[PDB]
Amino acid sequence: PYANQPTVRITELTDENVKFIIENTDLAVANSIRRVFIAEVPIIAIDWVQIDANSSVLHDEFIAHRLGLIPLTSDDIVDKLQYSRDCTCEEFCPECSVEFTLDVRCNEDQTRHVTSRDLISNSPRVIPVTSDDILIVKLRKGQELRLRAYAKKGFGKEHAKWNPTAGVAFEYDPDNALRHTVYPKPEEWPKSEYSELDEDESQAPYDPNGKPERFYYNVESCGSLRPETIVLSALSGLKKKLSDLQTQLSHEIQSDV
Amino acid sequence: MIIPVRCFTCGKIVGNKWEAYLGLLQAEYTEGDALDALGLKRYCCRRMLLAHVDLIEKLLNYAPLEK
Amino acid sequence: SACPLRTIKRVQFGVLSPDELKRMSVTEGGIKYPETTEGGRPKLGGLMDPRQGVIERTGRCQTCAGNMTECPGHFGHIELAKPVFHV
Amino acid sequence: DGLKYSLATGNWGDQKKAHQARAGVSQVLNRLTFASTLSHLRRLNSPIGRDGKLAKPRQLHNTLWGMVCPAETPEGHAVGLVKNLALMAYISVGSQPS
Amino acid sequence: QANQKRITTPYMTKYERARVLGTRALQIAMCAPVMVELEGETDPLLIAMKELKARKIPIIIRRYLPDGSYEDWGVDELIISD
Amino acid sequence: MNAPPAFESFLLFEGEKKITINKDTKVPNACLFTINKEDHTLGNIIKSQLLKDPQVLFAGYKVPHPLEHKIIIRVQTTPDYSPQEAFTNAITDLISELSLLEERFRVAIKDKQEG
Amino acid sequence: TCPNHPDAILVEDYRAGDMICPECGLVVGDRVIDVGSNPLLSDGD
Amino acid sequence: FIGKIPIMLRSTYCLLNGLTDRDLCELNECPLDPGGYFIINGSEKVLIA
Amino acid sequence: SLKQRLKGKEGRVRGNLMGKRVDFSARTVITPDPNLSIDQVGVPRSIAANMTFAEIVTPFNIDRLQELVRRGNSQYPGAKYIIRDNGDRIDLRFHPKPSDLHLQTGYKVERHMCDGDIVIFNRQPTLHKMSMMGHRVRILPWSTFRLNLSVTTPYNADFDGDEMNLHLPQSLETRAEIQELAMVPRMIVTPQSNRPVMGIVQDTLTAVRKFTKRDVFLERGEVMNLLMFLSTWDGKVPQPAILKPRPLWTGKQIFSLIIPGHINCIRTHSTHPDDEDSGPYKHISPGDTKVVVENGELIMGILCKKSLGTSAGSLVHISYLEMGHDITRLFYSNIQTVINNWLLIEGHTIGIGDSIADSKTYQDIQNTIKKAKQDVIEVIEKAHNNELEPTPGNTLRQTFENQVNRILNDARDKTGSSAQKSLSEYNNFKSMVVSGAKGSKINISQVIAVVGQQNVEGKRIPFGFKHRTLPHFIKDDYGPESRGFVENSYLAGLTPTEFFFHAMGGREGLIDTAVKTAETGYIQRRLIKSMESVMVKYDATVRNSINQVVQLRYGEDGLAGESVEFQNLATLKPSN
Amino acid sequence: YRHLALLCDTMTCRGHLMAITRHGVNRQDTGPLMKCSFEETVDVLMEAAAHGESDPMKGVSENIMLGQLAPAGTGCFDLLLDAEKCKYGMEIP
Amino acid sequence: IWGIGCNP
Amino acid sequence: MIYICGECHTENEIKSRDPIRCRECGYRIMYKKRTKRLVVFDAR
Amino acid sequence: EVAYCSTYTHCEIHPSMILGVCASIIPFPDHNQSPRNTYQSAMGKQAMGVYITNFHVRMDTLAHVLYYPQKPLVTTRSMEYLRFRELPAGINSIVAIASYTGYNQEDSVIMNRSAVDRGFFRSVFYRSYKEQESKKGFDQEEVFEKPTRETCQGMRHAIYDKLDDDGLIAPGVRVSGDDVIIGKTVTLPENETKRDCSTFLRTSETGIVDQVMVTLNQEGYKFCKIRVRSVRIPQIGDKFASRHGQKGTCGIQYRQEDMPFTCEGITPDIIINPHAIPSRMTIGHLIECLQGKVSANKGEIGDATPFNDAVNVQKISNLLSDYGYHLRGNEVLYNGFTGRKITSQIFIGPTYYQRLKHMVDDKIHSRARGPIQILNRQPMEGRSRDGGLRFGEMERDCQIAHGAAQFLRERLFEASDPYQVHVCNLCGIMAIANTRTHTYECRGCRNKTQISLVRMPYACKLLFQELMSMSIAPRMMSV
RNA sequence: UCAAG
Ligand SMILES: CO[C@@H]1[C@H](O)[C@H](n2cnc3c(=O)nc(N)[nH]c32)O[C@H]1COP(=O)(O)OP(=O)(O)OP(=O)(O)O
Ligand SMILES: [Mg+2]
Ligand SMILES: [Zn+2]
Ligand SMILES: [Zn+2]
Ligand SMILES: [Zn+2]
Ligand SMILES: [Zn+2]
Ligand SMILES: [Zn+2]
Ligand SMILES: [Zn+2]
Repeated sequence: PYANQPTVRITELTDENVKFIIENTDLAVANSIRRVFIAEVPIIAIDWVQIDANSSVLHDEFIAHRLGLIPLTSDDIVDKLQYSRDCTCEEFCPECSVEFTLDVRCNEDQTRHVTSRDLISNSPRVIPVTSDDILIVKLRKGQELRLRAYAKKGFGKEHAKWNPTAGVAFEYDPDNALRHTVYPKPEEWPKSEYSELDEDESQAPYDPNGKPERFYYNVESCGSLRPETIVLSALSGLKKKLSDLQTQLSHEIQSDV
Repeated sequence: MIIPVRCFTCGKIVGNKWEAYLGLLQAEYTEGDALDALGLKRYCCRRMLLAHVDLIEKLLNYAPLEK
Repeated sequence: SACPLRTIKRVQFGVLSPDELKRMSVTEGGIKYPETTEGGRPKLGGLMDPRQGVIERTGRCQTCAGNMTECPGHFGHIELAKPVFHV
Repeated sequence: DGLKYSLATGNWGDQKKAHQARAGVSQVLNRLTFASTLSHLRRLNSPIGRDGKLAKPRQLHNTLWGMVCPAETPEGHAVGLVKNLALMAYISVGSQPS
Repeated sequence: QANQKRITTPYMTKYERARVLGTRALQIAMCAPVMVELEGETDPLLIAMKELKARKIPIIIRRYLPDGSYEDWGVDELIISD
Repeated sequence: MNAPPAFESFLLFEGEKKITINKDTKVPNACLFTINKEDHTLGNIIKSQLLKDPQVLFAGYKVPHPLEHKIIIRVQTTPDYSPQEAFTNAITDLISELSLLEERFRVAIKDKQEG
Repeated sequence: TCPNHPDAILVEDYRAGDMICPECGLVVGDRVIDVGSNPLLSDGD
Repeated sequence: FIGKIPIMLRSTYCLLNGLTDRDLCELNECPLDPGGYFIINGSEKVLIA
Repeated sequence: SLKQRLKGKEGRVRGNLMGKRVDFSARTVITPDPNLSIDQVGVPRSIAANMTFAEIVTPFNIDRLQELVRRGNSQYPGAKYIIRDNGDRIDLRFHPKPSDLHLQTGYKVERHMCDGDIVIFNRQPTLHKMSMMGHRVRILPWSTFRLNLSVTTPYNADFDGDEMNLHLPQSLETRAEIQELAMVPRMIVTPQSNRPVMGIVQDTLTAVRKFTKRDVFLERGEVMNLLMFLSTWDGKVPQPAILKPRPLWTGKQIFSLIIPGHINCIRTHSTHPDDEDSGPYKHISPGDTKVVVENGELIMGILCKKSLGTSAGSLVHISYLEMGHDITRLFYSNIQTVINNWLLIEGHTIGIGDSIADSKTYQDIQNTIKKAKQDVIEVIEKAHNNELEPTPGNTLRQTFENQVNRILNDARDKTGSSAQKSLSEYNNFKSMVVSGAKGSKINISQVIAVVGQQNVEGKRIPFGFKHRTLPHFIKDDYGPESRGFVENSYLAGLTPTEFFFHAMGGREGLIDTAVKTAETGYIQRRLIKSMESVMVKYDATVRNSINQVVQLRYGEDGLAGESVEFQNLATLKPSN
Repeated sequence: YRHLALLCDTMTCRGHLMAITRHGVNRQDTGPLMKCSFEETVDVLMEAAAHGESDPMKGVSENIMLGQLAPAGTGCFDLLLDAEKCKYGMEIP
Repeated sequence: IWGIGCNP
Repeated sequence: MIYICGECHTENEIKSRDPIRCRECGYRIMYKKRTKRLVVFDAR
Repeated sequence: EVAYCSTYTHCEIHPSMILGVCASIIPFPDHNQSPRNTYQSAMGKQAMGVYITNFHVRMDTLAHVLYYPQKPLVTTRSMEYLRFRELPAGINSIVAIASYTGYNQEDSVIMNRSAVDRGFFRSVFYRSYKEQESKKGFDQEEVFEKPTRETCQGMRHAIYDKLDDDGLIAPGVRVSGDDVIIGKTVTLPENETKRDCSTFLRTSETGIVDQVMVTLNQEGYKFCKIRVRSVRIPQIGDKFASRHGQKGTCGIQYRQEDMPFTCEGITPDIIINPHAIPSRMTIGHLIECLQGKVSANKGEIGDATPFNDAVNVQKISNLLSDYGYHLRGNEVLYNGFTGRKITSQIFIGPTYYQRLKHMVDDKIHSRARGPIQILNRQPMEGRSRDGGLRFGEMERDCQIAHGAAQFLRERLFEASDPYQVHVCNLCGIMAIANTRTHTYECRGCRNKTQISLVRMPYACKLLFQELMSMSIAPRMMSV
């Protein structure tokens, strides 16, 4: 009646990708970790825009949306930052937000490409993943865009702008042995990259005793967080959710009795 | 009208890759080769760059409302 | 309001008597004036008679204090010089 | 004023006389999509009344091969009574017979 | 009619049940006394349903025969259609 | 116009209890836990860990409606065991598993880099 | 003309179409907006 | 002077006839606009055949 | 003119008296919601806030209504107005004096519509009585009306832009009328055909067929999750059908818990072999057909449209006839919830792999078409030689068309049968056709084998040009391709001429739909007007308004149409 | 069969085949307002006025027009209060 | 679209 | 009360009940300038 | 060949040219059922996209422009001449044909909420309001100015703070429903000061002013056009359709975590019910998904000309087999909620989906004690006028069949047009009645005692009075 | 007049 002891092997580790294999774990835990990658890893992204002048062809809310989708480096400052709801100060302060300011005007005849590099942050740690560049808008001569934006901490359950990952690849039982998916014609299906079978055999023989284990992961990052940091923060955040549940449950249990 | 940041299906930033894609096409790369070189691997991401129509240049052809 | 509430149990249909039309109509002497406006707005003995119905959503018709809701309207009569077949 | 009135109202005739006027001509151009604009410009309207439910004018005819789109017709009370030209179809402008 | 020689159905019709429950509920909403003890029931319609189950609704149904006569069946006398 | 705000999915509004424990009258030693402002993430882990316990006879989770944000978890335990005890022990076990996984993932990171 | 408020300006309303006393909210006039409903050329014809 | 005839857009007698796409842009008219419609009383009307 | 005003539709007589625009009514797009019960409807919050139901203040409910008054219009569970004893209406939006907010018995607070408020739900056209049913209100946080999928069949509504009308009764008397006469559970069975109106539909039907197969075995946790969505569960886990080696429940075992009470029913699956009943294995059915439910437990059988659909003797019909309307409502909802949560584990799909068939089957279809074209050629040559003999009562042209159509139809059906033989068990077209959720054998045949003959006005494609169908064909060509036979399937793709002929056939279908709507509407209105006042009097005679006796007893036996059932006399047929 | 038989009985009740049309339905001696709701309208009203016809007000449509409770179901009977039963029982409020 | 006895 | 001009894009202040004509171009199609008050846009 | 015709005199340039403009955008038209091509021809006219490149200059009522139009991945050759690539209307979407949660049943569609957040099928709605300062009246002048409650005897309690001095709201100001876009005042002749003549925003527009223009119209009076912009994020009521006649609303929106995911991590943007395909027989949709997968992997836009004979399903399947996927396009999916593999393999591929103009926000209406008509004193008609829904004659027949006489009475009398009249007992004709004076008298009888109150719909009173004006006497007698 | 069922 106790938790299984999981293990991890990291097959690949790059700047934008982490491949790891979690073994001796339940399927529910592995899928929940995959889910927390997507929806519950906090990141800093723009959520407040005040546009002073917008002569571009794109309307103001278009520019606001594009700005929000721009990833911002949140490697270490996101843990320090507090949610805007938690902060005592009214609206936004340096402890609860990061201020970005953008001023661009096209006076040259050539079209001016407003890029993420033109976004200027008051805090050095949070930068728009620049150290090409994301194109916010293109400006004709005589067109000007000036705006002021504040970035808040949040996770992807609120909005996809706070989604740390690009694509989380989750796969278990690479050669179908628990028969969780029943192929009508086993031969036609392409073999998995993790499959251990020889070319002749399409599926592994059915194992009734076996249960899902040795889950394979591939986490890719947008550059907002280090791909290792996404996994570590997801594990820590899920642990925090469970601990909060335990505290509230203890309160209810004691109060009822 | 303009290349979308963050490919819809997965979320990979694809807004920085439009000008590079056009330049690779000018370099006589095939569209598939350009997509491979840019690092777009999943067909969801390749859809974004391959099927994008850049209307913002046509919109920029018009003179500005205020000079 | 003092009148008791009743539900119609029989509807009797008949041709209106000309004498009954004369008695029932609030307008007396008929509609003598084609114009609807006299004294500026109201034309007595005209098409828009204050006694016939409430006008302008704020006035009260002469016959009753309708206030544009209570008054059901009141009929008027035109005395044709020579009789005309009803179609 | 005569030309402007007939275009604006959609009634083909004079202002005083609407008895011989034909309604339904000169509709406002649809600008929901470029396809809608193009199809509105290339449109045919059969004069048969919509109220009549006789089905002969509505059915697709063999002679509409290549002249009128077989698929594009409004569905409802005007099935087959409004038609769209095919892509290559060209209506004749007219010439003298001399 | 006389109380004897009642020819209508002993069972309460569905329309009678609907109108009796609605009318009794409207009366209960207007602070009419409730025959049945309520077990924390505040909605008037539910209290009317409880009364109907207990057959304590103080309404007598007058059923008009097509010949013009009427037969007065009390709600208690009628067998509930349920 | 009737769209709910995005923060409503995870933020408890004032006066809302994260966990409410209501016993089940139908069967002995069964309790029905209602978790507010939570989704399949927490529910599936808790149900799985409960199912691993030999003394837990029944364990399941249900989202009553996807548009609303609530989890209902039914736990039935054998006599000499309490459903609330099983819930607490499940949470402790999940926390232990996650902590061990964090330590081993950090070690793997350190080994992969410069090694 | 709110009966309890001598010389009270009644605010017009568009939702139900009535004039309402702003200090007490009494509806004076129930549905008295309804719909609420060339003079230059020639004259009356 | 005997009156005024409405002009269908981009026909031979319209101002937009024989104009390069840059010139159409300078007049704030789309190069891809098909034409074939009258602007009567400020609204574009199409004569259904 | 006065006569013009009164006479026409939308005049005073009909457009303003028989029907009229009404207050307390709302309309918006409808979208699905499997989680809502049959009687529940999901109302948006704005619609719920605008619509108000006046509540009389009683000593019982004075506190609750006082809280609602305090909340006001802005907060959603609030009160828009207060109606005093004098009839004075205090709009709470504009500032009411704190004295005005105080409530006493007899005041009427107009609260916003809340969960559990009975409403009437309508979809035009209102063809039958089931098109207006009383629904309980559940407020959900989006701007579309949400109704359960089973309730779509009475309304004839699908969620492709449809809309429905919501009417809120404003009095306790009319609310009770709706509650006890027109609620959805009360109108499960129609008196028109003494069949249930509503049945399991779409994903739930397709998945109930798969769930009830002999193959389906469920492990412990899956059974836990499925039982979680069963509302009437006793809390006791059924003993697994396979105790060892590993405890494994069966789909029928779980569905038996859904079945209400103790219901006995015997039905046959769609694929039931005809010879099975006579031969051995009649009771131990080899194909797991012959659905039998004993003591409310599914002993055997694969559920399908026949067992759980809208037909006489269905499991739902027997539930309504035996258990009652409330338990049947729970039955519908529980089937949907449990089966839809199992479908997450199993899943359903449609792909090109379903349309494609084996190479041998394609060759067989091609050979059938080849020999059919040869037979049509032989008939044509016989007609040209005048060897053909006219069928009695028919001209030679008519009999030639008859014989050619017979040959083409036989080839079409044979190719369709070959395609249907090719289908595997895993084929999803076959899953949906066998379950009865959607599609037909004809659609499979057209998808895989042969689209078929295109007929317009009951004949092959006519000679629109002079003596030829299209300019591409030769004059006086009565062959199969020329006159409209589409040899290719949809998957294979139609040749251009076949595309045009197929367009002609589809146009005929569209025109028929458009015409039938109007003509049927007129017929229905005339029937209703002729028979509107006829009713069963307390003499149980059926009399009109004039009191003339139409029938001495209703239906000649004085019984209602919903309670009756099909039965066999069993004394009539046997010999002496 | 009940629904078919009822239509057949209404059409053949009078002894002459009554078509479900304006002619057959309106010729039957129903109330003038009920005839007015179906097709002919104003002409029916004019004829009824000429001959001094009286509307019995027993029809459903006639009662619907005047806003009264219809004689249909839930309107067939008239409920009366039972004083003796009101006295009996526990009058808690 | 099927045959003469079926549908168009 | 500053109107931008369509033809020459030069702001001209126009008083109430004054003809709508841009000085320096004569064009009669004016646009009102963007308001000074600022609107918060959620990037969402 | 085997001799059929040896006297051909002309040849077709290409058979696909029989189709028109709207039917030419359909990919693989020959693989669909004919009514479905007909339906797509109508649906394509209602799709959203950039209608014209000069849309910023144009001030049109009801203009919708999509944020990120994309050209089809599977396109017809004849689309190039239609300029569909230049001005596309729709977005290629990863579509899974599966039954996930039952919210895609019937024709509804499950959409990815994370994709919607990233800009998927987002649009802008521009509405233009025109007003003209008319001085044509002899003593009436409709001057543009900001109305003042004290100065103007006629006014409304909606917000007037937005209006500037000119009476026109400045661009960039948010406007909620029932706000004053334009303020206009008609000088009132003093027969013996001001009847308000402002224009008010359509309810629930909730937009930001984009452009405000002041000109002189054809008549020479001052003309003002105001364009209001409203972004429209897709909701669970909006209507989405493919190019193969499959239309449906959005059943529900699931986030990327909840949506089913492939092993690569690709989650469908749109999930459509498998039950739509078989009855409708739109196989062109399936072939378009297969060709779209092949095109996205290969990097070349797929060719879907109607009649090709060089493009077959088998060839597309082999091409897809080269790129590492199942040849028929099926993919193994994992359940988002639990992570278990779905036993059936779901058919996933990119498909061009369109967004139609019909949206739930424009189609939602609720009425409760609103304004009434003048002639009938019945509720108004239409969403703009806060009109109630009509309780038609078919509806009343249904209610009669129910036996719900009192609900029928409420709906047809009490909810719509309640009214009271006074009728003489001696003669059925209505009688004059002064409630305030408390004197009730009947003309023609010289009788005051015998008068009875009758409750009837106002429409019935109007009917009886119109009968009386035709000399018919509808004598309603209580006896 | 044009769409929505
Ligand atoms: C199924 O029947 C309905 C109803 O009868 C109602 N309805 C629709 N139009 C009318 C009309 O003009 N007049 C009247 N009286 N009723 C009307 O609509 C019918 C079907 O029409 P459709 O055949 O287009 O439905 P798809 O099969 O097309 O559904 P997809 O796959 O798009 O969701
Ligand atoms: Mg539909
Ligand atoms: Zn702060
Ligand atoms: Zn991607
Ligand atoms: Zn009066
Ligand atoms: Zn007051
Ligand atoms: Zn200028
Ligand atoms: Zn009198």
